[PDB]
Amino acid sequence: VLKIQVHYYEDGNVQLVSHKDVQDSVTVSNEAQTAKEFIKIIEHAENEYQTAISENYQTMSDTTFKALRRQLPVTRTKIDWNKILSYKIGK
Amino acid sequence: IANQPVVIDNGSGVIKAGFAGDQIPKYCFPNYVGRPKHVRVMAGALEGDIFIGPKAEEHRGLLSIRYPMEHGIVKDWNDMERIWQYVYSKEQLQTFSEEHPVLLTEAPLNPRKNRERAAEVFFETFNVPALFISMQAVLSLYATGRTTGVVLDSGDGVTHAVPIYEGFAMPHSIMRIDIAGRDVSRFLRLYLRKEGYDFHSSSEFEIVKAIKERACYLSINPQKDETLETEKAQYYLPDGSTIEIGPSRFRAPELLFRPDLIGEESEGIHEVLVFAIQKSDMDLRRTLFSNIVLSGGSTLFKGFGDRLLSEVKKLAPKDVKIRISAPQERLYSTWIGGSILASLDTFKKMWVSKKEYEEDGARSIHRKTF
Amino acid sequence: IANQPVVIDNGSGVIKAGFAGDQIPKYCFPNYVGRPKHVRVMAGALEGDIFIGPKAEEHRGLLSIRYPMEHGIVKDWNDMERIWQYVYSKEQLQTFSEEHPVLLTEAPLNPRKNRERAAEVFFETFNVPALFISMQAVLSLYATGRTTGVVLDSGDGVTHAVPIYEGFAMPHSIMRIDIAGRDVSRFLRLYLRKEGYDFHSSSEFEIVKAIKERACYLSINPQKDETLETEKAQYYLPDGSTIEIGPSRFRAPELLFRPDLIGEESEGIHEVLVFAIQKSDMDLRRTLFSNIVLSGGSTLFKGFGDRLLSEVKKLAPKDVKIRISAPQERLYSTWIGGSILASLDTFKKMWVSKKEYEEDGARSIHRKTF
Ligand SMILES: Nc1ncnc2c1ncn2[C@@H]1O[C@H](COP(=O)(O)OP(=O)(O)O)[C@@H](O)[C@H]1O
Ligand SMILES: Nc1ncnc2c1ncn2[C@@H]1O[C@H](COP(=O)(O)OP(=O)(O)O)[C@@H](O)[C@H]1O
Repeated sequence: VLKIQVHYYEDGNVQLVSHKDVQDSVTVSNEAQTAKEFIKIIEHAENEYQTAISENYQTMSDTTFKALRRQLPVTRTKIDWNKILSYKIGK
Repeated sequence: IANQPVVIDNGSGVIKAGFAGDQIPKYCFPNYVGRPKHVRVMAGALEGDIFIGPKAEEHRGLLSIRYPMEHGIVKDWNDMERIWQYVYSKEQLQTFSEEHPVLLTEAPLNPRKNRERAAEVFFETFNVPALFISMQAVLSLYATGRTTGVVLDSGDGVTHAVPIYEGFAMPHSIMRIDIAGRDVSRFLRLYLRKEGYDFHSSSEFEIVKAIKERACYLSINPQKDETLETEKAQYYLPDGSTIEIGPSRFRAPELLFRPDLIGEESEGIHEVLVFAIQKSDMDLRRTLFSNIVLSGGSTLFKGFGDRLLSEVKKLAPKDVKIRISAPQERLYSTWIGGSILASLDTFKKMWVSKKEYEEDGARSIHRKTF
Repeated sequence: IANQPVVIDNGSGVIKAGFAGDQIPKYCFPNYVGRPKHVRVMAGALEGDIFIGPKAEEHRGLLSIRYPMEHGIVKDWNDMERIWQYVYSKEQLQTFSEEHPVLLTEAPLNPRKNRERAAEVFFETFNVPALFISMQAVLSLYATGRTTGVVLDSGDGVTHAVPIYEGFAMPHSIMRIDIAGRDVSRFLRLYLRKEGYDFHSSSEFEIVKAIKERACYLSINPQKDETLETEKAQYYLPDGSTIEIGPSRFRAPELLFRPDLIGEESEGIHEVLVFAIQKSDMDLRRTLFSNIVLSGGSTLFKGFGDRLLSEVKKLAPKDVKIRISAPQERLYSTWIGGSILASLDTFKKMWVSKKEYEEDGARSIHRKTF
């Protein structure tokens, strides 16, 4: 299991919390090979992890955090308050 | 003073008029001012010397016709004042401009000076109690009953695609061209000269429009029709002489899809419809593709919708459900929605009153429209 | 093979070129490929049919201009290859690509596929001995003579605020938008249609850029300018007809600060500048505020720097010394830095040699840049 944690507390908090559980099957051969095989598994996993942890969040969080609340509305126009207070919808 | 308001749906080719809450515009006539070419020697002649509506349609040959409107933008303001005065006069409506509030229409992304000068005419020359200007795409959706969807339109002046989502007309995704029915009729006239039969006079121009209305179809594959040889179908003029039209009938409405023919690098109808959907947001695209509404007279060509479907299939992303709906009364779709908008009680809030115009001016008209 | 290296400063709007260790770029021309709209009937016409640089600027009206590069991301690769070939050809440089090493530039945080395909073009199609891609902000600081400071820039494609402190370009604190001069020119074009004067053609598009360059100013208080009525100043087009510009001139460059007006979510130039300073470490913020360098053509608006200073005063913490410095030649700031970087003896170590590229591939290019 592979857990990250980051915490920022200036002007309010932000936290990164994470983990990856991995189950793998390896075959023993030599001391030089088993030393360089497990490390290789860790190296690729932790890079793929950091890669996903960095590259998915910079883009996908921006879009999923946006799917919850969008940066501008569905019109892409700042909502008009005068319009809201003197318009009717429906049938 | 809250009388039954008048809905004047302005158009470059045809102008529609009538009262609020009706099923159809009772008063539809072409938007031009015919004036006599020849000299009047004999007494008991046609009096006035300024012809609008059915008199002008009856006596085309006498009148040097000239359109005040071009691409949804009035050039001749004195002529539009005479048309609006004729609309309210006893020959059509039989009412006063002083009593009823006015619903007006215009194309999107037009000159703001023309919108101000329109308001000046309705408030000062006519004595209107309250005015309101609106879009064509918003009204067409009110007529159908829907809220969401794209509205492709093709009148005589403008072709513009406006995407709307749940009663929110998206301003930044409004696509527009100055290629439309009048330009197709002008392109047909130029093609008929290449065939043989020329129509140079302004009264004689409406024969080309009548040929365009009747005998023009949009072929699905243009390259296949170009390789094949046409049949040369006939058409009888108002005189009686025959005209073998030939390949000009099918190459004429190609202008709307291929604007490179007239000599004007524009997008075209099908590209405008795709561009309007693409400029709008990712979440709304699939709903906008499913709800595509057609209106205007230049959508009434044979196999227009079938060609517009094929062009969307070519451009748009694959495996998406396309649906180009079209009402029965496409010519009057914009007026029906205005009549519905006028009949609703909320119309009182939206309009610009005469008192509010006198206090503020043009700024209040710009605020209330958007 | 260590000959005098060439510095090709890329850009969506304009592309600069010349030799290393020079004061000014001798070879500046706009980055586009003009192609003939009209039919060449007469013998002894313009030969070639693919126009780049001053010939295209001279013969705008004939050519359908199209840009290969939008937002620092090339769309059409064949067009950029023709532009780079025109740069190296006898009409501009009068040199071979085989002799001189190459210094390329790109906007930060771009797609890596385009950077790879750029390198492929320089190593394979041209036979370059050594290539090196670099940042624009790093070069602009080398041109000025500082090491510390933020570099706000605004070309035709990209706007990006890169903070650097004593030769440490922080890759993480780099902010970027896809909003710049081209989008301001497109937004001004849209406003001119709202005013009345429509420009749709590709050759006619460069008149809007010329109007944007000449007749524009950024107001300090936009709400105060909105309440007041404008003067409506004039400007003569290349033809001769006069145009009253009106309120479009001052509302057009507001796009850079308010990105919501075009219809796309972004931070803005002033926010990006504050944001680049905030993302860096706490101890280095006050030095980054003191050294703010401007660059690019879209920073040349009247009262642009004054508006940037006011926006920083509003957002940033109080009682901090703000200083937005700028060079005299803001257009050629990045190229001078590249010419300085190329003239240095260190330059031999940084580059990607042709032998190293043939052995490793794209991975060696990704390693050497960062
Ligand atoms: N059946 C038809 N086939 C082809 N074109 C038509 C047909 N009916 C009308 N038109 C064209 O469309 C125009 C009418 O468009 P209209 O719906 O009134 O739009 P607008 O209100 O914007 O003028 C006419 O001038 C005519 O040239
Ligand atoms: N004096 C000026 N005022 C306003 N805008 C300008 C001015 N000069 C150039 N521009 C705009 O800036 C662009 C040039 O910027 P530039 O830095 O050369 O772009 P790039 O960084 O892509 O090379 C032009 O396309 C033009 O629209």
